[PDB]
Amino acid sequence: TPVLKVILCGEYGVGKSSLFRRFINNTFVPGLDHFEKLYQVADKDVKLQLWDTGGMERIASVTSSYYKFAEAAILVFSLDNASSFHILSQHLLEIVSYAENAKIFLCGNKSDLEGDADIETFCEQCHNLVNSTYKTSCKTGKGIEEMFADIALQRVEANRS
Ligand SMILES: Nc1nc2c(ncn2[C@@H]2O[C@H](COP(=O)(O)OP(=O)(O)O)[C@@H](O)[C@H]2O)c(=O)[nH]1
Ligand SMILES: [Mg+2]
Ligand SMILES: [Mg+2]
Ligand SMILES: [Mg+2]
Repeated sequence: TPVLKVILCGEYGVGKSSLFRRFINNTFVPGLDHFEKLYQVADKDVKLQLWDTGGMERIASVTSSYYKFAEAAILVFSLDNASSFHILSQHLLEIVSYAENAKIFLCGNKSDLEGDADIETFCEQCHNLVNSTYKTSCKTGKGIEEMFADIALQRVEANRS
């Protein structure tokens, strides 16, 4: 079964490590850089290899090997902080530079602390670079399992086409 690499991108403090923890175990706490999980979508089984930055985005020392050979990139931003959504342009630039033809997904984390703005992605990038957007909350787990399931489904469908 194929192994598809999914990287977590975004600024420091949006909830990338919390999403990574939720992936490994459905846990929230107020290890390794990558974790593999097996999904079956219809006929095809795929192993999603989710990567976390390891806190290296705090010193802006995310190496180019983090983006290389990435089948997908999840741009995570906090729904209560509008700067985290504005700063995604640099991360998308690095992704495209080191891994073109990569599926870009958008994650709006901390949906329990928004009630800020960022209600419209407003075509952050064109030519349908964004495959789909998601609103998650690592504290309550809302929309996380659905997000990863839909990501696996979309990339199985894309690799079959
Ligand atoms: N309420 C709420 N808090 C969150 C959520 N995700 C993360 N946090 C909080 O944000 C803090 C830092 O998040 P962190 O995992 O370090 O994000 P990262 O460093 O960007 O990967 C943690 O202490 C969490 O308690 C969420 O979905 N909802
Ligand atoms: Mg982190
Ligand atoms: Mg970085
Ligand atoms: Mg800031």
